[PDB]
Amino acid sequence: LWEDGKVQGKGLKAIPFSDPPESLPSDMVGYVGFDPLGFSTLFDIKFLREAELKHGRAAMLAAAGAIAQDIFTFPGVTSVIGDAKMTGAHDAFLKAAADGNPKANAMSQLFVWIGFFELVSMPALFETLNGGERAPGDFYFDPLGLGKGSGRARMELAEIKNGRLAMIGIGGMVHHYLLTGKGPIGTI
Amino acid sequence: EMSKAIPFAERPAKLDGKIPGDVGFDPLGFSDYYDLKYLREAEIKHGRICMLGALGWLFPEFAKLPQFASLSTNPLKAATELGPAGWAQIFIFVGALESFSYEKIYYGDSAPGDLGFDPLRLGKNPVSRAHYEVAEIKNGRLAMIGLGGMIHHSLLTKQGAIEQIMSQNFYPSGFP
Amino acid sequence: MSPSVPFLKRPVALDGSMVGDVGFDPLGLSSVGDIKFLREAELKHCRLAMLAAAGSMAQDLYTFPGVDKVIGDAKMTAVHDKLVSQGAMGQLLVWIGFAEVFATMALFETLDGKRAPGDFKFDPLGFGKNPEALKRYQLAEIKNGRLAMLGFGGMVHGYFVTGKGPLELLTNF
Amino acid sequence: AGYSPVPSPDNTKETYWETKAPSSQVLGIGKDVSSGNYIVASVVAAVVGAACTGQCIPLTVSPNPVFILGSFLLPYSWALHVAAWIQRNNGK
Ligand code: CLA
Ligand code: KC2
Ligand SMILES: CC1=C(C#C/C(C)=C/C=C/C(C)=C/C=C/C=C(C)/C=C/C=C(\C)C#CC2=C(C)C[C@@H](O)CC2(C)C)C(C)(C)C[C@H](O)C1
Ligand SMILES: CC1=C(C#C/C(C)=C/C=C/C(C)=C/C=C/C=C(C)/C=C/C=C(\C)C#CC2=C(C)C[C@@H](O)CC2(C)C)C(C)(C)C[C@H](O)C1
Ligand SMILES: CC1=C(C#C/C(C)=C/C=C/C(C)=C/C=C/C=C(C)/C=C/C=C(C)/C=C/C2=C(C)CCCC2(C)C)C(C)(C)C[C@H](O)C1
Ligand SMILES: CC1=CCCC(C)(C)[C@H]1/C=C/C(C)=C/C=C/C(C)=C/C=C/C=C(C)/C=C/C=C(C)/C=C/C1=C(C)CCCC1(C)C
Ligand SMILES: CC1=CCCC(C)(C)[C@H]1/C=C/C(C)=C/C=C/C(C)=C/C=C/C=C(C)/C=C/C=C(C)/C=C/C1=C(C)CCCC1(C)C
Repeated sequence: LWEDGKVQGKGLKAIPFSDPPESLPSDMVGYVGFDPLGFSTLFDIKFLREAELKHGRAAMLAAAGAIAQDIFTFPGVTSVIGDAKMTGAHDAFLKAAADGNPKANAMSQLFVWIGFFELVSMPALFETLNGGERAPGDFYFDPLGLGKGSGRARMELAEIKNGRLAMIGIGGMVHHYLLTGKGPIGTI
Repeated sequence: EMSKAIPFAERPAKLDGKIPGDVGFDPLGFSDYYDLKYLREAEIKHGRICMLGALGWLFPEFAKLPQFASLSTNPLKAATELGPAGWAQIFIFVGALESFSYEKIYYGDSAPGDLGFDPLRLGKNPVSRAHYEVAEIKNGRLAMIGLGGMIHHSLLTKQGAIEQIMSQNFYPSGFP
Repeated sequence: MSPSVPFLKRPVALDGSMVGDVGFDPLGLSSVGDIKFLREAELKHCRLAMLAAAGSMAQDLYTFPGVDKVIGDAKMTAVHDKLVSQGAMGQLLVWIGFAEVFATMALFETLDGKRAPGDFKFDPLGFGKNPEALKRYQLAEIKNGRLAMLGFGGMVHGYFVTGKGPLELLTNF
Repeated sequence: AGYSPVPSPDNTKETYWETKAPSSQVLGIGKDVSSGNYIVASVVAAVVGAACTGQCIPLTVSPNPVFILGSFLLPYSWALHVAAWIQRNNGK
């Protein structure tokens, strides 16, 4: 899409009666003119976009993983964490780690590796904030060559929109679990 | 020539009435000696601190965060109860905020009290901006006075402001 | 830039001149200190760790006559602890310390620019007389030494987890 | 005026500064480190040092050497954050 005048950018205004802040860029992908509380004025839009993309990717992964964990579990994980769903699985793995069971260090391994990636990527954020070549979210990770050329603009807008949707959806899932104790599929 | 606040006394030389919140009140002449921009910034910062302090002296008496439900409705007792870790986190947050003030005071020039914080864009209209500047100054002054009174009332009665008002122990029994 | 990490700028210190330089320094540890010192350290670690990995395999496979009596069933760090009391590790330490005093002289020369990092002029068999062969060998040495650092880390930590040497572990798992 | 010249160590530079920040030669081996690198180092050092200090505040008769070593990162973080400032105001 990248419909500069249709789905994002330029006169696009989420709130007709109130104009967007001056700091918010209309060239950024996903710009609907939405920033009523003026967070862009307080904080660098590069930092905010980095945060938005990181959050959207993490939430998309979390929602897909919630659905996948509800529909299927890997061979053997039931032995180690009984029957646990969503954050219950996280707590179960940590409790087994404390109990001393090996095969129960999945969360520790996840933290180690994700933190390694974040620590080695932390410099990228600093370079972006220092006026570097890198765009806020671009990690240059396109091995399959899926998003290149024309697609790029549809791919970035789809990424941002699906990321926001997943941000909402994972919160919904987690709170539904906290209340009902069920999973994504269980609830519906 | 004559001060507005004190009609029988000559207007202070530095206070000509143009700056916000100026009524020519300086009986002891602080403005003659100390830098007027620094004084204005200090006044604004004190007013903001005390506005928040006056609000927070009474808010816990109406509602408390679930984590701090046990803490006393007396703000001083709650301060004693909070504990080193929470106070350290508050101190770090305040120091991070004050780093911007440090930069604006020692390595920058700007309107006194202007740290760029206007997320809701309420200060764009010049007339509303002038009213808001004077209102901020005056509410800060009132909050300074009120919060000093509140701290001393809590020292005396060992209770919150609303609790003191309701129990009507308005009068002291001596030094604590 | 930074061919290795495509989303980071090329490290300032690393210009690609040195063998095995793929512009890999995400944390910017080459900015602090002298790159010659870090290359000397890297080659020391490479050679030591690949000797260590080959030694772990060879100890798992074969053991010299009469060492079984001294070390019992010990493997890896257990062997280290067992033979510190015996005195083998002490003799190794003495001789390696001699070699390392002379390597200290070598490092001081390197920092002055007289010596190329990691070059001790040790080429008895004469491999690497041809410059292209020497360059290939240098790249192979760096790559194998890095792989060996990782391999020895894996072996030691697998022993920690299971108590089994590398190949004995690989046999059964 | 007849005093002998004062010997100083090799590679002794002029570090006197009346600017907003020192010249980044004050940071020695870390003169080329980035301001972002110093910021991340300071934050990580502060967190790790605080954690390792808390793991040792009720000191026992057998404290952990790694925790003792890491507790020294809290003082280290101060220097690092000061350097971050210096390197931010020196252009990097
Ligand atoms: C918003 C301001 C404010 C308010 C509403 C209150 C309210 C209260 N204070 Mg006060 N107080 C304040 C500020 C305030 N204070 C300040 C800034 C301080 C100094 C830090 C104090 C210090 C203080 C103490 C030490 C005590 C109180 C106490 C009290 C309570 C009893 C008051 C009383 O007995 O009055 C009686 C009023 C008087 C005696 C009037 C003063 C006498 C002179 C002669 C009046 C002159 C009038 C003159 C025309 C003024 C203008 C002149 C000028 C223009 C030239 C009451 C809840 C008491 C309390 O809570 O005890 C448990 C108490 O002991 N307050
Ligand atoms: C080829 C070279 C060679 C090497 C590199 C080497 C290294 C080490 C190390 C490493 C640091 C230790 C610690 C060690 C220890 C013992 N060696 Mg040994 N050894 C070698 C050769 C032989 C031979 C020919 C014999 C022998 C022996 C013993 C005994 C005797 C125990 C006992 O009799 O109670 C003990 C304790 C004799 C033996 O008993 O052999 C059956 C014997 O004849 N070794 N040996
Ligand atoms: C900057 C900005 C923003 C903002 C903002 C915010 C959050 C502004 C907040 C302002 C606040 C909280 C002001 C509070 C003032 C309190 C006063 C004057 C209290 C006086 C008490 C007195 C006189 C008393 C007393 C008493 C005493 C002593 C004794 C008692 O016995 C009796 C009594 C109780 C009467 C936002 C975030 C919207 C963004 C926007 O872009 C612009
Ligand atoms: C230079 C020179 C010379 C020389 C020389 C010499 C003596 C050169 C010696 C070179 C050596 C000994 C090189 C060894 C490399 C070892 C590697 C890369 C190991 C990798 C292990 C891995 C990846 C692993 C692993 C594993 C892990 C982690 C898990 C484990 O459960 C098992 C498993 C195996 C799976 C000569 C003598 C020719 C003379 C010349 O004039 C000058
Ligand atoms: C793993 C773990 C845990 C966990 C956890 C997790 C993963 C918790 C995740 C929580 C999340 C993701 C919460 C999201 C809340 C979103 C909200 C309220 C959105 C509101 C949007 C609105 C109002 C939009 C309004 C409007 C706007 C702005 C714009 C347009 C219109 C509209 C959209 C209607 C725990 C906590 C259980 C603990 C456990 O030991 C470990
Ligand atoms: C650090 C510490 C130690 C022990 C106590 C505690 C635990 C609370 C803790 C903290 C203490 C703190 C924060 C204390 C702060 C004290 C404060 C804010 C005191 C405030 C005093 C204010 C006073 C007089 C104001 C007097 C005002 C007067 C005449 C006004 C008169 C006027 C009138 C009536 C007409 C117009 C002219 C003019 C002059 C304006
Ligand atoms: C090996 C050898 C042989 C012959 C001669 C030769 C000189 C070469 C000699 C070499 C010896 C060498 C290199 C020795 C080195 C030893 C060293 C550096 C020892 C250091 C010991 C330091 C220790 C415990 C420090 C412990 C600190 C503690 C609890 C601190 C406590 C605390 C912490 C950590 C946090 C909370 C506050 C509190 C409770 C105060």
